[PDB]
Formats: sequence, structure tokens, C-alpha cells
Amino acid sequence: AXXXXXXXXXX
Amino acid sequence: KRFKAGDREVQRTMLELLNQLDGFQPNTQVKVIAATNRVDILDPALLRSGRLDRKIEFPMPNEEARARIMQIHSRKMNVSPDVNYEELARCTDDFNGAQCKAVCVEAGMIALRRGATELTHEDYMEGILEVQAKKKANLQYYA
Amino acid sequence: LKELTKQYEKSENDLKALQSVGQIVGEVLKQLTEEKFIVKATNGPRYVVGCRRQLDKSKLKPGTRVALDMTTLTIMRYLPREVDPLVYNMSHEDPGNVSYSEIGGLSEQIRELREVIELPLTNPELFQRVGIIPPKGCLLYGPPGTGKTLLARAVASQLDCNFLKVVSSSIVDKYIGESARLIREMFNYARDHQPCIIFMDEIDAIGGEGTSADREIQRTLMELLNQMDGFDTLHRVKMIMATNRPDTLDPALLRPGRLDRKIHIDLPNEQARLDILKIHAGPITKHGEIDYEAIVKLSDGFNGADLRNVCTEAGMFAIRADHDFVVQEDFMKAVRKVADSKK
Ligand SMILES: Nc1ncnc2c1ncn2[C@@H]1O[C@H](COP(=O)(O)OP(=O)(O)O)[C@@H](O)[C@H]1O
Repeated sequence: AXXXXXXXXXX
Repeated sequence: KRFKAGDREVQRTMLELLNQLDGFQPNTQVKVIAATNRVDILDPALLRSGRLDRKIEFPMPNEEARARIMQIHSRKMNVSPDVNYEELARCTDDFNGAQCKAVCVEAGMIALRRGATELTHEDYMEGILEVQAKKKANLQYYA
Repeated sequence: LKELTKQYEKSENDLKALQSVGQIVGEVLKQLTEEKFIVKATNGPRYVVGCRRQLDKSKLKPGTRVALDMTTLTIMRYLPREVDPLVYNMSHEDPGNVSYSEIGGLSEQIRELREVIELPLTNPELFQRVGIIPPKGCLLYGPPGTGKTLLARAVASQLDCNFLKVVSSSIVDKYIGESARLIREMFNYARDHQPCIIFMDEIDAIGGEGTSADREIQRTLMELLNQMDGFDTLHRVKMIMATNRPDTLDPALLRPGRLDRKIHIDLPNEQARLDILKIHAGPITKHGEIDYEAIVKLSDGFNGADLRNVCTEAGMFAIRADHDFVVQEDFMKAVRKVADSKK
């Protein structure tokens, strides 16, 4: 359910 | 919807469009229409008062609609005069109209492999199995 | 020669204009001393700069935009705060001017909501005269479409105070802590723009248990509750959080200074149907007399939002027929269209 999310970085 | 990430460029595009839509009042010959397949991700701002507020609802077609829809995309083909499009609709459920066209296009193809000119009712039914990737096998326990 | 002169004088200003240079627009962010600041270019390094002698030392407070010279890097003049519709916050959503009279049949309820919301914002003296902190917050519960929002929208229109509308159900996004954050940005936005009626739509979602996601609802309530009776700043903004289900709302949310007044707004008042139609019917040209009474029973349990459509949908019937509504026969079918087709 509750979902922790990572993230990238468009330069 | 929204989200310094690299989406602060499309955000300017939306607010710009958001800006002009409210810029001009009704009574004008600039009637606007916008199409989206996922209206649960659109900004609430995009649909509040002076923006696309009267929202048009496009349903997944009903059974009678499907029988018609499967006709319009079959006119340009030499479909046999005995093809109970109605019966086809009954077998064609949970079908978006585009898929309702896929049967027609698939129906013509299935005839091709069989070396026929007019699409028989069976060809249409085989499309209704190959439009959804199903492969009809004569299972034995039926008889 | 007279025509040549006025253009020639303008041209002379242009010759001076060619000479004039540009100033790198920037923002100040600290004041180390009486002659030093830390200014940042809009897309540029942070240069330590001084201020021109003919400038107000004071006016340049953190956040004060300036346009420093392009070579000296010394600020040469303040500027107004940049204004752009880059705002992500409904705050700019003008309520639009809606008079209280336009909402119909809620005289008592509108009267109450005036009290709690309007009073602390307009005549604070009354509250400070008696010594009670101004009441803050009204909880408007009622059947959907009855027009809870409009009353909350008219109150903004009379006070001429900015209105922020949050669809409360939307704020509860799936990823953890986003739901608390949207509420936090709302109240934080209010501190910047005062005074704003923070109208929360159906509040049952956030207020009113053992799962990771079953406590995210718990956290979001705690964030909402804190930002109200909360250390930081008590504030002067007001909230009109309106629900459809009042049993669900948690007890703390209904308290004196934490959202009081359970104003009930039931389906359009029996007499209102007239007033509502009165306020919503007359606009559309319609010379023919009206048997409104039959329309009233022809429209029992009508959501009121339906009533707005009733007249408008009738206008579409008129848009076909001819161009002038001259028959109640229209509202009858319009009443049906705004009933069976509104089911
Ligand atoms: N009782 C009412 N009086 C006046 N307008 C109403 C009423 N009920 C609905 N409306 C109309 O519907 C809208 C307001 O409905 P809204 O406040 O969103 O309903 P709710 O908040 O109860 O779901 C406006 O367009 C308004 O003109």
C-alpha cells in the first residue's frame, strides 16, 4: 500500500 | 498534475494555457475542446470555472453501440451480406471501440489467410478471438 | 517643422537609450552589515554587493528584489516583487463575486457562517472587546450538491479575502507523507497571503486502524490539527472545511478554536426551490408565467445543484424549440431531464 519512492536526476 | 525538478518547463506550458483559457470570455468563436484518456491525473485547476468545466463523458460502448461500431469500420470491405453484426456484439464485450475496429481489420485478414473474398461470419468471430490474442482450441470435455 | 521636432526629441531620447546598459536582476538574501548584502542573480552566482548611496538601506530586507549594475555588481534600485501566474495555489482562484442573496433558502445557515467567519476578519474589536480570541473555522455538513461550497464562496466574495479551495479527498495521495505535506503547504501558503478562507472539500477523508496506510490517515489528521491550534502562528485565516458525513469527523476537529459551528445545509429548502429558482431562473429570459409550485413537487429531494441545471437544461430545451421560454411545460420535462437523466 503506502509506497516510498526513490528518484533520479535529469541533468 | 504538478511537481527544482525538470518539470518546471511543462508547468510553465500548462499555466500559460491555463492563463489564456481564462483570458478570453464566452460569446466568442474560439470554442475549445481538449481530449484526455486519463482524467484522474489532470490538474483540478484545468477544470474549475472558466476552463474545461462542462466535461464530455465518453463511455466504453454498450452492446447495441458495439454492433453499430463494428459496422462503420466494415463498410469499405466486401463483408458478406449475411453477417449478424448484432450476434457479433454479444460475443464482443468489454471492448473499446478501437478494439471494435480491430475485429473488422482482423476479420478481413483472417479471410485472407483462408483465401476468401467476402468475410464470413466465422471470420469475424475468429477476429473476436485474435483481437484479444486468444487462440480457440476445441477443448474435448464439451462435446 | 513642428512635426519634425516632437519626433526628433523622441529620437534624441533613443540616442541616450542606445547608451543605457542593462542591470542584472537579482534578489537579496541577507545583510551582513550596513554596506554589504548577499544578492543572487535570477539564474546566477551569489555576489556580495553594496547598495547605491541614493538607496534606502532598510527597504532592502531579505526578499527585496534589486537590479545591480552589470560591472560594479553594486545594487542600483529596488523593484516590486515579481508577479507571475506561476502560483501552484488555488489562492488566485477568485471566488468570483457571488452575493449571499444568490445562495437560496439558507438564511439561518448563511447567517451563522457569517458570524464565525466574517466577524473575526472585519470587526475584530468586538471579539477583542469581550476578550475572547476570534472564532476560526466553520464545519458545513450537508447532502452533496446542496451548495456548501457556494455559501463558502459567497463569504469570500463579501469579505474580498482570498479563497483557497482544496479537494480534501485529492490531498490523500498514495506516497507516504505527501498527504500531510499538501495540508502543510496550504496553511504555509496562507501565512504568505492573508486573509484566506481555506475551504476544504469533503473532510471525511482526512478526518475519519492497523496498516501502514491506516496510520498515514492518522498522521495527516495530526498535521491538520497541529497547523490549527499550533505553536508557529495562530494566524487570522479561516477554514470552512465542509463534509458530507458528520458522524465520521473526529471529535478534536469539532472544537471552539479548532473548527466550530456544525452548520447543517439540507437539500434546498421547501420554499427555497422558489428562491433558488428565483435566483437561478429569472436570468434566462422567460416571459411566460411560472407555476413554480408544481415544479417544486415535480422536484422533491432535488439536490439544488440539480435545480441550477433545471433552468439551464430548460434553456437547452429552449435552445432547440425556439429562442424564448414561454411555457412551464419546459420545466416539467426539464425537471424530468434533471431527475431521471440526473440519476
Ligand atoms: N442551494 C443552492 N443555492 C444556490 N446555488 C446552488 C445551490 N445548490 C447548488 N447550487 C449551485 O451548484 C453550485 C454549488 O454547489 P456546491 O456548493 O458545489 O455543492 P456541495 O458543496 O453541497 O456539493 C453552484 O453552481 C450553485 O449555483
